[PDB]
Amino acid sequence: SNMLLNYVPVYVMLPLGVVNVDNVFEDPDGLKEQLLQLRAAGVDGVMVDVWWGIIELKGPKQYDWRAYRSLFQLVQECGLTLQAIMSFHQCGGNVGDIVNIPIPQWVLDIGESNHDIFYTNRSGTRNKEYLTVGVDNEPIFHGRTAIEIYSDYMKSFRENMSDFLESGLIIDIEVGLGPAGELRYPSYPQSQGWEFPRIGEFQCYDKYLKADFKAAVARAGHPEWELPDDAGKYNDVPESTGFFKSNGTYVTEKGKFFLTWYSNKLLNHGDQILDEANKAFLGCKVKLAIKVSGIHWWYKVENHAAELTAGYYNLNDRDGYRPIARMLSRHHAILNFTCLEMRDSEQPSDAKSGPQELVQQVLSGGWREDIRVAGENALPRYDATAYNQIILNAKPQGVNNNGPPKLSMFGVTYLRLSDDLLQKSNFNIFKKFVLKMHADQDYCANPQKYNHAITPLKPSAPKIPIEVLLEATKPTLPFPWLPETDMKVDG
Repeated sequence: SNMLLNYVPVYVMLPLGVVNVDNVFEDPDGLKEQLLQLRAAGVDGVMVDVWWGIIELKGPKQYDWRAYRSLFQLVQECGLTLQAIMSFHQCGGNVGDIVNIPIPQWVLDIGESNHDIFYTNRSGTRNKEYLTVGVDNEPIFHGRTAIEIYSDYMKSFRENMSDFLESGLIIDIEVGLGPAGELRYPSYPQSQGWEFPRIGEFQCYDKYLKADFKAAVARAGHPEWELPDDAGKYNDVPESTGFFKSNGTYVTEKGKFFLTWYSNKLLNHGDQILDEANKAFLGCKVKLAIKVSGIHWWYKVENHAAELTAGYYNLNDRDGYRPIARMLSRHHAILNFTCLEMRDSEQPSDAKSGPQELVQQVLSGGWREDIRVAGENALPRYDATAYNQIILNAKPQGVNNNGPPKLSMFGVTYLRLSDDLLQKSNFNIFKKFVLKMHADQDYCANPQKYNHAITPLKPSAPKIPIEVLLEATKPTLPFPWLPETDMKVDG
């Protein structure tokens, strides 16, 4: 039928701090002209972080939704839909920090007395950006567990914003699952010295994770087994560590057991909280989503080190992403990926980066598991090259002049809405990127037309036992990518 079946929507992410630490919607008039600039270009919607640390600031269950309400009004007045991120993580925190938004101080307060609530590397450094999965179910936060906190927060949101939900402003709810809202471990902390082509460190050292592990190796028949002590430091390179070296420890029955344990905590972390989300939004016309990190560096050495330390147990012969997709499928959730723009020929050669193949692996795995796949660009780009990369990934096999494409992404959330973007020559290319994403059609306000109607969220399907999830580790061949998009921005 209609070319319109080829339309891939486009979202633009709002500026960090649009609502400040103080819970103040700063510059309504300013955002306003911007938002209007966007709607004219043909942007389908926008994406905003909903800081847990601004909202539940004063105390447990002391939520103040006002400044966000004002923000949602204005968006809705601008003819834009909106993706909301349940951000339970810290914003910024390091040097020359744009905005800094820590987590609720009252939580921080508990951590001065119980440090084991933060991710901890082997040296004992406490990462404060996010609560360790080790406390998901520890009723230590004035009677509540962490999952309860997150659950309550999503429930409060649902109720205090029913109007916008009822009215279809909010298209999807992205559930924040770790640092940067990503389902992963804080393995490469800039704040800790991490520099790029660096492998990163495992983050399983808090008392809770350590005790978990030791009980588990004891059940497995090896009480004597300890956490990795040969993995190195953030900035290492893998052949330089006993864990990751060839025939290293990461290939030992003790290392494999470790990695499975460590990666499985994320899966279970995501699964339970997504459970709570499904509860909170049952009935609403929204889709649930999670962000999965694009760790492309070391993708091209057998050991896939940076991925491993992050909790993505992905090897050349063990698919460590498809299990996530599979987990998501019971909640009818979307896998929101990134690094959609990156090309292989753009990386330091000594970083062994495999962004393109990484992307093919992640997307294929989702389509394979029959879920919906979305993504973002990881870094700020303004050139046709980035744009054409993003366009290829979106419709890996090109346009179907005869129907819907056999393969297409569910949406792409461009990164950052700055003055730079809005600059003339820049914006001009953007408009084109927007046109091509839309497959050359005009912006389309009814999503049903291009087969994206949203239905009221249903209850999750039943638990998938880990043994069944783990089956998805079986490697598969990606689907076929065109070498280049048939719909280039660049004439």
